[PDB]
Amino acid sequence: GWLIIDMPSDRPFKQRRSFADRCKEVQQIRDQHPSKIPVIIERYKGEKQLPVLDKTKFLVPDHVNMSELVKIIRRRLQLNPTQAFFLLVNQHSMVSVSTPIADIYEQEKDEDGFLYMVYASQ
Repeated sequence: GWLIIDMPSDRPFKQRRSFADRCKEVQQIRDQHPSKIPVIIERYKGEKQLPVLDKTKFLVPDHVNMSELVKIIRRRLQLNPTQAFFLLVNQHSMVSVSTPIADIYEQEKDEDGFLYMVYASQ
Protein backbone atom coordinates (compact mmCIF):
# COMPACT_ATOMS: atom_id res chain seq x y z
CA GLY A 1 0.00 0.00 0.00
CA TRP A 2 2.84 2.40 -0.78
CA LEU A 3 2.20 5.91 -2.06
CA ILE A 4 5.30 7.00 -3.97
CA ILE A 5 6.10 10.67 -4.35
CA ASP A 6 7.61 12.02 -7.60
CA MET A 7 10.62 14.26 -7.20
CA PRO A 8 10.19 17.95 -8.04
CA SER A 9 11.44 19.30 -11.39
CA ASP A 10 12.93 22.73 -10.62
CA ARG A 11 15.42 21.79 -7.91
CA PRO A 12 18.84 23.52 -7.80
CA PHE A 13 21.67 22.27 -9.98
CA LYS A 14 23.72 21.27 -6.93
CA GLN A 15 20.89 19.05 -5.73
CA ARG A 16 20.42 17.44 -9.16
CA ARG A 17 23.89 16.38 -10.32
CA SER A 18 26.39 14.99 -7.84
CA PHE A 19 29.56 16.89 -7.00
CA ALA A 20 31.68 14.46 -9.00
CA ASP A 21 29.38 14.82 -12.00
CA ARG A 22 29.49 18.61 -11.80
CA CYS A 23 33.31 18.43 -11.56
CA LYS A 24 33.40 15.96 -14.47
CA GLU A 25 31.16 18.31 -16.44
CA VAL A 26 33.38 21.34 -15.86
CA GLN A 27 36.46 19.30 -16.69
CA GLN A 28 35.14 18.14 -20.06
CA ILE A 29 34.23 21.72 -21.02
CA ARG A 30 37.60 23.03 -19.80
CA ASP A 31 39.27 20.53 -22.09
CA GLN A 32 37.05 21.46 -25.08
CA HIS A 33 36.70 25.28 -24.76
CA PRO A 34 39.25 26.34 -22.12
CA SER A 35 38.52 30.04 -22.50
CA LYS A 36 34.77 29.61 -22.02
CA ILE A 37 33.26 30.16 -18.60
CA PRO A 38 30.71 27.62 -17.31
CA VAL A 39 27.95 29.49 -15.48
CA ILE A 40 24.86 28.28 -13.60
CA ILE A 41 22.09 30.86 -13.44
CA GLU A 42 19.21 29.88 -11.19
CA ARG A 43 16.26 31.72 -9.73
CA TYR A 44 16.80 33.19 -6.30
CA LYS A 45 15.93 30.90 -3.35
CA GLY A 46 12.62 32.48 -2.29
CA GLU A 47 11.74 34.63 -5.29
CA LYS A 48 8.05 34.60 -6.29
CA GLN A 49 7.60 37.36 -8.87
CA LEU A 50 10.05 36.18 -11.47
CA PRO A 51 9.65 33.06 -13.64
CA VAL A 52 12.00 30.10 -13.64
CA LEU A 53 13.91 29.94 -16.91
CA ASP A 54 14.38 26.52 -18.45
CA LYS A 55 18.01 27.03 -19.40
CA THR A 56 20.05 27.37 -16.24
CA LYS A 57 23.51 26.40 -17.66
CA PHE A 58 25.24 29.11 -19.70
CA LEU A 59 28.54 28.83 -21.58
CA VAL A 60 29.97 32.35 -21.57
CA PRO A 61 32.85 33.44 -23.73
CA ASP A 62 35.84 35.35 -22.49
CA HIS A 63 35.06 38.95 -23.16
CA VAL A 64 31.34 38.96 -22.40
CA ASN A 65 30.54 41.16 -19.46
CA MET A 66 27.71 41.08 -16.97
CA SER A 67 25.83 43.78 -18.86
CA GLU A 68 25.60 41.48 -21.92
CA LEU A 69 24.53 38.58 -19.65
CA VAL A 70 21.95 40.65 -17.83
CA LYS A 71 20.48 41.75 -21.16
CA ILE A 72 20.40 38.13 -22.31
CA ILE A 73 18.61 36.93 -19.16
CA ARG A 74 16.24 39.92 -19.20
CA ARG A 75 15.16 39.03 -22.71
CA ARG A 76 14.88 35.26 -22.09
CA LEU A 77 12.60 36.07 -19.14
CA GLN A 78 10.50 38.14 -21.55
CA LEU A 79 10.83 40.98 -19.04
CA ASN A 80 9.52 44.46 -19.28
CA PRO A 81 12.23 47.13 -19.59
CA THR A 82 10.98 48.74 -16.35
CA GLN A 83 10.99 45.58 -14.23
CA ALA A 84 14.09 45.54 -12.04
CA PHE A 85 16.38 42.54 -12.27
CA PHE A 86 19.61 41.85 -10.28
CA LEU A 87 22.04 39.13 -11.30
CA LEU A 88 24.14 38.31 -8.24
CA VAL A 89 27.31 36.28 -7.76
CA ASN A 90 27.92 33.97 -4.81
CA GLN A 91 24.47 34.33 -3.38
CA HIS A 92 24.33 38.04 -2.68
CA SER A 93 26.89 40.13 -4.52
CA MET A 94 26.09 42.51 -7.34
CA VAL A 95 28.83 42.85 -9.92
CA SER A 96 29.91 45.86 -11.80
CA VAL A 97 28.03 45.70 -15.08
CA SER A 98 31.32 46.49 -16.86
CA THR A 99 33.19 43.37 -15.65
CA PRO A 100 34.04 40.51 -18.08
CA ILE A 101 32.56 37.27 -16.81
CA ALA A 102 36.05 35.72 -17.01
CA ASP A 103 37.51 38.24 -14.56
CA ILE A 104 34.79 37.13 -12.11
CA TYR A 105 35.33 33.35 -12.61
CA GLU A 106 38.67 32.76 -10.94
CA GLN A 107 37.61 34.77 -7.87
CA GLU A 108 34.05 33.47 -7.56
CA LYS A 109 33.90 29.99 -9.05
CA ASP A 110 32.59 27.22 -6.86
CA GLU A 111 34.49 24.23 -5.58
CA ASP A 112 33.14 22.28 -8.51
CA GLY A 113 34.42 24.68 -11.18
CA PHE A 114 31.07 26.31 -12.06
CA LEU A 115 30.29 29.97 -11.52
CA TYR A 116 26.95 30.15 -9.69
CA MET A 117 24.64 33.13 -10.13
CA VAL A 118 21.08 33.83 -9.03
CA TYR A 119 18.62 36.44 -10.18
CA ALA A 120 16.10 38.37 -8.14
CA SER A 121 13.81 41.41 -7.63
CA GLN A 122 13.54 41.53 -3.78
